[PDB]
Amino acid sequence: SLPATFDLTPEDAQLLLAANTHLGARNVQVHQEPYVFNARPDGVHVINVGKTWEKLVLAARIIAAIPNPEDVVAISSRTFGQRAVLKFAAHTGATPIAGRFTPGSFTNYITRSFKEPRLVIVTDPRSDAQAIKEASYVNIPVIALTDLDSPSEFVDVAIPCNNRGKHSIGLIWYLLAREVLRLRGALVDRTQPWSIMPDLYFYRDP
Amino acid sequence: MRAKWRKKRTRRLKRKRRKVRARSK
Amino acid sequence: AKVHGSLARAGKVKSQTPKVEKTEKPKKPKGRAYKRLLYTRRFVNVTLVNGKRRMN
Amino acid sequence: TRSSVLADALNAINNAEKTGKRQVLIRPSSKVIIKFLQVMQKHGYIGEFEYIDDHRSGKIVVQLNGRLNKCGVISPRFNVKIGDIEKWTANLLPARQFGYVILTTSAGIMDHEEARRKHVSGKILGFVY
Amino acid sequence: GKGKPRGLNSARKLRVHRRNNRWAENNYKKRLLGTAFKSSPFGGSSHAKGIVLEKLGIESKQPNSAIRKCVRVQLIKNGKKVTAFVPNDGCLNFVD
Amino acid sequence: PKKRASNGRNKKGRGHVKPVRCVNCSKSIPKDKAIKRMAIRNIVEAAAVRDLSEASVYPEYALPKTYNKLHYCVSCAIHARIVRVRSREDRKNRAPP
Amino acid sequence: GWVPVTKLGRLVKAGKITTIEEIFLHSLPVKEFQIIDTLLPGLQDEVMNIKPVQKQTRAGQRTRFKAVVVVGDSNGHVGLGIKTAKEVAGAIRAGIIIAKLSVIPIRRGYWGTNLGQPHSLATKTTGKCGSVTVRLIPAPRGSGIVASPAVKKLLQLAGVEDVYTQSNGKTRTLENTLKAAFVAIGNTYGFLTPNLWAEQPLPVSPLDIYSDEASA
Amino acid sequence: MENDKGQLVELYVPRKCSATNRIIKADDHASVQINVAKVDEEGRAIPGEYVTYALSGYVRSRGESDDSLNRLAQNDGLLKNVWSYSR
Amino acid sequence: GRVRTKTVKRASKALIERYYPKLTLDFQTNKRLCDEIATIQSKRLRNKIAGYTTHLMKRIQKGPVRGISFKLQEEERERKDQYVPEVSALDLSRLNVDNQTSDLVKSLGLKLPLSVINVSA
RNA sequence: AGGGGAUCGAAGAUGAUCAGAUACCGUCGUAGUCUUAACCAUAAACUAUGCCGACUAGGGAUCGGGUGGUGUUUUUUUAAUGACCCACUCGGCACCUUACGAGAAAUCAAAGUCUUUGGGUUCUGGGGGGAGUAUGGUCGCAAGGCUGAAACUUAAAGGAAUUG
Repeated sequence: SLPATFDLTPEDAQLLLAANTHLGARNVQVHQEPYVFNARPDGVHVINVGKTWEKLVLAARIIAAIPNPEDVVAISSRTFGQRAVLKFAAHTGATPIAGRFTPGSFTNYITRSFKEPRLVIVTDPRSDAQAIKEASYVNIPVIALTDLDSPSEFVDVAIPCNNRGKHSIGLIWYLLAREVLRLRGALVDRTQPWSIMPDLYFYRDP
Repeated sequence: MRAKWRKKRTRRLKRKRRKVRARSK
Repeated sequence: AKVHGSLARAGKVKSQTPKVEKTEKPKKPKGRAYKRLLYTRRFVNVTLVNGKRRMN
Repeated sequence: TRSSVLADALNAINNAEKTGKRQVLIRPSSKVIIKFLQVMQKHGYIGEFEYIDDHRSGKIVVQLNGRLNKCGVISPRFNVKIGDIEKWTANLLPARQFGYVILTTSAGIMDHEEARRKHVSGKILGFVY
Repeated sequence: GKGKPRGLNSARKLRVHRRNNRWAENNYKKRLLGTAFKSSPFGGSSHAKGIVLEKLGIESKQPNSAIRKCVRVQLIKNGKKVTAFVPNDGCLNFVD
Repeated sequence: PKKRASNGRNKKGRGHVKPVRCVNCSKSIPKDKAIKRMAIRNIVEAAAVRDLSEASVYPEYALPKTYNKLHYCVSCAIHARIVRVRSREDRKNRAPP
Repeated sequence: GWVPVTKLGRLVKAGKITTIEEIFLHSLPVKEFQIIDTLLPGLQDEVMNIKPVQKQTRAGQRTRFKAVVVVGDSNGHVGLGIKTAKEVAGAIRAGIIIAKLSVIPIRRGYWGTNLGQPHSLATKTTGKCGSVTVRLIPAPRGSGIVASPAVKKLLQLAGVEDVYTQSNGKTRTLENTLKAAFVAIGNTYGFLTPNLWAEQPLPVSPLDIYSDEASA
Repeated sequence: MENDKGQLVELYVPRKCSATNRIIKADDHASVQINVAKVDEEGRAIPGEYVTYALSGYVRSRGESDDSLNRLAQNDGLLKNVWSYSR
Repeated sequence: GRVRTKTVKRASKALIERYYPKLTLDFQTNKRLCDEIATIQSKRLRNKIAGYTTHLMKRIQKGPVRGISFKLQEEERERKDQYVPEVSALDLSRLNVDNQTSDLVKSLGLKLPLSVINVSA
């Protein structure tokens, strides 16, 4: 199974808690999400940051399984995730797609943006419905940063987090880029803090 | 054309065939 | 419908056509032998292949 | 009103099996349902089912694997003679190599191919395949 | 339940209900009613003999322009008048 | 073929609606199928508030308004530059402009 | 030349995938018709009909010809393709490409007492398109294909030789019947049977075992 | 399946959905094969040795494939208590 | 109006697709070298092409332009995306989790320093 | 058949309009419109969708009943209450999204669990006209209601969508 080192470390806990990844969607609750944990009063549902960690680690293991690093495609059309998938593209193969999807990228090879990935990772499944719809046409697994109310249709392993926060969306991409750099052996020390600041994957308003 | 008035027209002719026949029996 | 007309043109075209007589030809094998004649002409010979295998 | 209990039990299984669910709750769990399920279970079509005992009629929770295509009940229970069994098997089975017509006979409830071995016939209950 | 009764003791309802809906068929109703015997000037037979009474120049229905060269024949066994076609190219000359 | 699910109206569970009369032609029309629009204007008008107030005792007392509810038939409503026509997709929209 | 641009095209051209079975086993989508004939060089085409459809325009009509083409070798594979074009000849040529891209396997079984070289269908498989339902029933040896000439041509081009048929609906529309029968012979592998209850090791797709020869 | 004796027939023995145990057809273009690698006592993935998960297109269409893979991963032990049998 | 057409914008875009380490932001410089790199039939057109590309060069150098992906740009991948905003973004995590988040931490088991305060209403 | 008979108003009378206008439009205006007693037995009497039973996806709103919450507000700050807020549940009129599913389509949580065809049961249809006509019954004061053909005639009528 696991070497018992992959368990949630105390230092990563406040990072998830500071980034407000625990506070998810409001009373609206898709039945496909049992990730909720003791919904807070004032109409706020607290995602189990515990359960997020295993899914985040499990998604990282799937990413590392891809032989060619360029066969992973990171999709983010939401305004809060263009920079995050760009850095994710720098540290791994991870050919990115930020902005408009150019529908048909997974079909009609005559397109200038023809992509044939082995695995796609989407930031917001609702805002990337077109991105995952064409994945289901060409036999492609999908990983999503699913909220507690997202349309999980045609969505494989999905990390429950908060998509209403600038840091929460940015931090998850930073985390998701960490173990894939640890499983691949890029980072020699498993317990290394990796003092490279998580502010790299953060959107700037100017 | 209208089926409403062909129903009405036939009913008015139902009266006639019923009244002309009473002259015999 | 109207029943009257003109019977004076009955068989009008049958009479006007010219009379042409049966061109004499050697008689054709009848029975099993004709099966040979049909077999060889259309499954061995490919002569009548004008554009679409047109035999006529 | 509720005419055949076996029809509802066999109906709930089909809808549950069609949608991929691995379990189904059956009400109100008559004996013929128990005997019918043991015939499906003997061939590996269902697997595990447990009889919940409330004091009125009982309920069944059946564990479903993707090994069942369709299970049916034939209404009414037509009388079937030995020579007439083969006609039933040809009408409502996809092949001659798999699938069983489940028919109640005098010597208990049993499927069609094993009722031939005992050389006994009776009324038809349903089918499984 | 799809309409029809399905009980094992409901053969009378199914047997009777079929008969009443048999009459909707044109052929079944015509055969049982015996309209061919009481109408259709033949006696229900394939051919019938008659006597040519006049010659006719019946027109043709649109779109068509022709004279159909029929004859008015009176059947022998019945005495009814029917119109008979003389099918060939100009054989009305043989039916004087 | 069916054009609307409600089909003209708001009758689900009544069977009868006790019709009201149109305001332009006085045609019978069921109350639910009616096209009620509320007209609440000032008594004088929007731009005439000076001349009344300029020569008004009881200064700026209330400047009250007129309230009345108007019912039209479908024929009169369409002809009166109202709900006139929507495309097949936009017919399903129920929210007011 | 071919110079394929897709994952499957370079794999096939390099000879890394030798049988069409690998494409079917992993449900690999196909986007080039040079793959199908490279793996199956012995499949033959048969055009069924050419019916011209018309659209009202500013000038009378304009006509386009809707070609129907059935391809597939007589052993286990068949593909149906329908395509329209302005000209008759061009529609068939594009009809060939569409038909090849849709090649699917068929399940040949036995009527009973398996003897060798499966002849008939394994189960009773139906198909529907529009109002036409086409049903196929297994038949004993030597029964031939009991079907209409159009459906029989599609069926015998798929490899099956002994099968019964029961169509329903307005069968005079050829496209709906040919599409209904294609689904009928496509559902043959979708039927789980006791012969297929054994567990499988879930083999790895060629896209990852042989990933080294991608486009880059 | 096999004929009277030996020489296996029925070319293209197909795969199966790991969630619903149904055949994944050749035209099932919505189905995927989840591909996850493991680590050996160090936390570094080993290329060439994998853990497979085949999900049919139907399960993904319902959007329940996420839940189905949660319990599939726990039973192999490569995941933690995120999934519970009782709701 | 002075709205250019697709035969002018596409050609100008194609020139920028491959000739950034090339013609500068001055029209007279753009016009003179555009005659030999591109064989344009009419003088009135190569003035239109050179005018639009010169206008384009006044937009790439000030912020990226969408739809223009030439041999280099994707490269700025190391000045304008790293270097966390201006002088800030040196410490963004320094405790304030609400009462409901408090029992989540202990439920997970790990001991995290939490100055939990009841959420005031 | 009595009472009432204000408004509106089949019929009718008039002014227009119109080539004509015994129609639309304007003004009158009987029967009727209301009621009591008694007939009539019809309607696009429509959700054009028979009734009973089981199962199959989510979501909020609302109506009635019930349960719980140191919840809010008012009585006597206080309580029981009444009205609200939150959560759950039964029953109901409905609505929104999607399609594993159905359909020829429009569309449908039923019009789904129907060629992989069987839960129980009642009624109705068999191309279009003739024709709901003729005749015979039976009911009605009557108007008419229910039941209900045949001769003959015809290759199309019809449904839903697409472009013009």
